[PDB]
Amino acid sequence: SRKLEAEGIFKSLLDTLRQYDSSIQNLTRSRSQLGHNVNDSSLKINISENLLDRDFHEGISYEQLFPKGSGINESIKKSILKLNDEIQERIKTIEKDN
Amino acid sequence: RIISSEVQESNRTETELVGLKQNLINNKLKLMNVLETGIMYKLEILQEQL
Repeated sequence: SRKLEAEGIFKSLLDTLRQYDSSIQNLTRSRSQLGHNVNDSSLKINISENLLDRDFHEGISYEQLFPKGSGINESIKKSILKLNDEIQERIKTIEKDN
Repeated sequence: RIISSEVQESNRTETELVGLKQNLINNKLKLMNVLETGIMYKLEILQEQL
């Protein structure tokens, strides 16, 4: 039961990661249209598509992909929030220019 | 959700503000057209006639 569940959840996770990468690409393109070339690889999250291909005798854990001090909420979410704050500061600057 | 509603939404507002900036720049260029090649040119010809 958990193997079928894990296969389904892994497929859903891969789809969600692709959606996140597409959204990051769109945000980077929009920022570059305004002159701010955002590093696409910096915001993108890298997950091995062959992670589930391992034999189940070997463990898979959150710390393997997101060790302590580098999780999505720990660093990536904070980095994206800082990017949003910088975008708001640039919004204020462009409003001042307007 | 944060991107689409807060980050990318802020970027969309920033793009709209940049478009407004470009529109204001175009309006300014039109004012220099009406001013330099216009109201200063009209001033020059009027002063020449006077």
